[PDB]
Amino acid sequence: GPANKVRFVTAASLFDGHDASINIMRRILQSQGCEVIHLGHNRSVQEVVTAALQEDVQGIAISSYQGGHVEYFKYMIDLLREHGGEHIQVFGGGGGVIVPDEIRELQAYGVARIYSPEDGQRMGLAGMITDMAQRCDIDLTRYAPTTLDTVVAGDRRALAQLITALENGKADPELVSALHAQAKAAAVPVLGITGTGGAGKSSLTDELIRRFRLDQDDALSIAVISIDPSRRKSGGALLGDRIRMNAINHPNIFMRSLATREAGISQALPDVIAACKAARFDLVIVETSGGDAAIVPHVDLSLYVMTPEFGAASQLEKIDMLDFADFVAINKFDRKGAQDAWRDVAKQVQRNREQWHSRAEDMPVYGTQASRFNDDGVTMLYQGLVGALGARGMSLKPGTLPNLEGRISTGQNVIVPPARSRYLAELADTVRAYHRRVVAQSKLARERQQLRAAHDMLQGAGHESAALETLASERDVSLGAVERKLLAMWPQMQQAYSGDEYVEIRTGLISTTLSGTKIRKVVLPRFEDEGEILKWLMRENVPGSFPYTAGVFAFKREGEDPTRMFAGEGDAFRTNRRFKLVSEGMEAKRLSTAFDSVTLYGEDPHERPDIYGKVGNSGVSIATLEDMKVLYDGFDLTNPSTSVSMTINGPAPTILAMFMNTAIDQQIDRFRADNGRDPTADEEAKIRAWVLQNVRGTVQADILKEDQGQNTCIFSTEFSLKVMGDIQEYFVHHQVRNFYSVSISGYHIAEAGANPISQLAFTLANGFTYVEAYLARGMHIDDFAPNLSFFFSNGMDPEYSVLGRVARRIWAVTMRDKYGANDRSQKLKYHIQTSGRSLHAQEIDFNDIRTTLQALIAIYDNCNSLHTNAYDEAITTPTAESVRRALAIQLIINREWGVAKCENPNQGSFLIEELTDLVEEAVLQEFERIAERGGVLGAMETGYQRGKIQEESLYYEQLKHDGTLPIIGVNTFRNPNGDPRSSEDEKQSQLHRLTEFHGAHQADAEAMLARLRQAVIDNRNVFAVLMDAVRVCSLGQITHALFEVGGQYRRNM
Ligand SMILES: CCCC(=O)SCCNC(=O)CCNC(=O)[C@H](O)C(C)(C)COP(=O)(O)OP(=O)(O)OC[C@H]1O[C@@H](n2cnc3c(N)ncnc32)[C@H](O)[C@@H]1OP(=O)(O)O
Repeated sequence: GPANKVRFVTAASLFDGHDASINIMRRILQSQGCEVIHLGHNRSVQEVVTAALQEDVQGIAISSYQGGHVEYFKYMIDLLREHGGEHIQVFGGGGGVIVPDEIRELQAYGVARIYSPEDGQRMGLAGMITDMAQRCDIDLTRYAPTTLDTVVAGDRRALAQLITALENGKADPELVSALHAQAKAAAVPVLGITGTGGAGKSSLTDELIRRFRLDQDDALSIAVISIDPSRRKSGGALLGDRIRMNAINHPNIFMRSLATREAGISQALPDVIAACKAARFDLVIVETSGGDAAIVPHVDLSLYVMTPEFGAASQLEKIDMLDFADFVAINKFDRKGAQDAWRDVAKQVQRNREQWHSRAEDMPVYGTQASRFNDDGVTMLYQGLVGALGARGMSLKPGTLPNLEGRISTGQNVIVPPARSRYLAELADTVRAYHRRVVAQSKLARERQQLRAAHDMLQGAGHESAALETLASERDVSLGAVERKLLAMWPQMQQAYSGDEYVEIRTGLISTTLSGTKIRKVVLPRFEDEGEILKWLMRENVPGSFPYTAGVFAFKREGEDPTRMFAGEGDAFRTNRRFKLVSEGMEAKRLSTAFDSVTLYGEDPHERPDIYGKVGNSGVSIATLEDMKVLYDGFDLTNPSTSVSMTINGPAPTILAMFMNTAIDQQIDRFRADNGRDPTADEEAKIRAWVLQNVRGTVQADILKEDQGQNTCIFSTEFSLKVMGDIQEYFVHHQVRNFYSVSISGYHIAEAGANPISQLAFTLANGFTYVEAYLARGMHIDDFAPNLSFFFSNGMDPEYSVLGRVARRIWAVTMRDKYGANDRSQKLKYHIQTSGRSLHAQEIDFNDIRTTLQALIAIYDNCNSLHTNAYDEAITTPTAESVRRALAIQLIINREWGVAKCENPNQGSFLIEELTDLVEEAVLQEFERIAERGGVLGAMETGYQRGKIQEESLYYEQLKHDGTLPIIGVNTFRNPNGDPRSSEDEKQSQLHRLTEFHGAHQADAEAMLARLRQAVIDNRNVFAVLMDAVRVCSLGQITHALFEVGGQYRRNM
């Protein structure tokens, strides 16, 4: 532990989701005795600086892995000098993105240190943190004011420094007494908010502060004192209440996180409060963790916060806080037994107050749900607090908020009903039951054949025993209806695949080799045993037949390969050229779009250094519908041989609306060109409706994965799911049957370290959650199931070879048995991308070897779409030459490779069938573990997924570093000889195209945006409005509109 109390503010830069490294740095800082105010990811400079200034820290640690770091730090250094924080030292992350010329530049600008990857290897990760902590080991109490004149005047930076003095007991004794004297005469209300651990203390507080801002039109000056007993023996702590605060980013709001001993509230808080009271605030809010009623004698009003899980009704007779609390908030009122929790608590408070002459429903016990946007429950609690604070001497304007009455929150958008909690377990039983039938029916089919076989052998010998036939006849009825038809069609099935054509229409079955050998596309088994035949027909039928283990289609398509390559760079014009380069000479126009971090967060490009640096870098910059049209110019989106994939999650409904309008306008253009006249009202509507049906493509939009470790979500999970459903409803209404609403991904999960079994199980579980959610909404299974794309990562692990086939069978069986859906719904279609986790910077030429083997098993196992990574993936975005080597891997396997001429080469293999069985079972067991945690959503409350992933990640690293798990070129066979974005004009282009778009729709802008908000308030279809909104509004405008009526995502520690 250092001399002074070293405080830090840590965060990831704006639009930066790579918050994996900064969460490691804040651990080492914490362990070395530093109080860390962690801000999480996606933090603007204006945010980080405001935090640093209010907390009054010695140092700031910022990680930047999305680029644009130079403009970012320059902004922060500038903004810190302007608002009295030049003594605060800014540090750069361990990102190897920043070249030496930029490190030297920024350090010369004002940045304390930027640690090069060279410094990482030399000093060590703990070494860099130790250096950074020692630099910030300075006393900040000397910068504190000596007169209250500054603080009382309204200076918040002076207040922040004054507190640093008061907290360290280095303030003048005469100054302190004069401070309390000022506070006593100030007469300002102090609300205390205490509660049990993990009850939503900060979440509810933030929402309550938001209530204050909305109700009083940001007229109130609120100071927030967060108290966390994390301060260990080393002196280090973690102050993570600020990360959950979204409504504090405003000049009238001030927040200070205090780290107190885990044993003993020190005599510092009543001073800190007095300081805020003297700073002429309107209201001081003080919150604590796990409830400790050591805050009661220091506040005017106390608020006990709890969850419905309090145990038996007798436990409430032990809680001292229920005897003092002026208000009680039962937060997370969406949980089970919340209703009974309310009556138990309300009765207990009535008993404690001995108010038998009152109604239990009148008690200050509120059922709140801070997680739900604009929750009336929270508002009801707020209405109560105001009346209490108002009577206790506080000036308040008449409220603008709906002054509704009641005590409990009025329900919520129930995603997965508690009755369907065990849905994953039910599916596990569904599959296992199918297998037990396979075993039983197989034995029946075997015996039936054995009897009639032995019966015929007796007639050839002479003596006959018809008693054998009596037993065989019993087997005929014992065998199921579908099982019997399977064996019946088997000889006929063999004749079909026997010929050279699959005879109406015909299809080639045989590809003749260079030697003259005939290679059958689909090779059928040669089993004599009818038990084996039935067993095979039920467990792994031919491609295109239930359970579609070897594929969902009969034969691989001649027109389109599974090839679909990831692209996206600079502005729409540049990517449009890269799209043509990849699909050069191919009838199969299969595009895969990647957006820049600015677009991925639903923002418009802007001059501000925060955003400007990010524009165009690492993905195409798409801000308006015009940009979208340029992106796919020339390409016929409605053409049957053209599918367009696009990677977007948060802003997915808006981007999809743009893509739809683009595809529609392409045909309106093609009509005005072919006829020379614009289509009439009836002609246009006929065209528009046709486009929606026949348009092919896929948008990712996996929201549940964004809270699984990616951390790139901008909207509240509940809101996104509502709009997600709005899209899926829209697809149904207009018969959009060629577009996939959500590409349920598991790639990001795998990159995080998850082994194949975990990746597959979680992804399927997530997919099943989306299914359960839509069913609870009221959609039919055959309406949304055929619109479900999947996304997996292929690594080197054995389980990857049988991943796709397992995913297909688990889906096909459950969809037919559990949900009773049609054939089109039982067919799981997925996209496989080779693993980037297996691609290393050490010996990059080896990566093509790994990417080949992964591509092979993907193609072997009849994947629906394949992306191949470049050999220099660990260093930069795929270059021009390097994207050809990636594309050649697919071309060589599909065209040159002989075994690939056969479309079911996996089938029959003893290894494949065993691995298929093993992996399938392992997934089912994982389904069960998640089910007994409340389903996927319930498990995410515990952070079960994120936890397991982080575990398996470290187990991989524990073996890779050790040498147990060999990696060629990395931990073995190391090389003796080998020791070791976006044009400025393009950024200006996007800015000009934006302001040009904005001026062109200035009249219809606000009108459309207001309509969009009202559609959320009136609980209408959001996507339906977006289909009109994107034609007069930009991405940023639409996103910001929804922020006001859908709320922003709240960060998790
Ligand atoms: C670090 C960041 C990494 C990332 O995020 S990368 C993610 C990017 N996303 C992707 O690469 C893939 C996107 N998803 C997709 O392309 C699709 O969802 C999918 C299902 C994988 C592929 O779709 P498509 O290739 O267009 O084909 P499809 O399965 O939708 O079906 C099209 C219709 O055409 C027909 N068809 C195509 N191939 C056939 C065949 N072999 N046999 C018989 N019929 C066939 C068929 O009619 C089918 O429609 P339907 O099955 O009758 O409803």
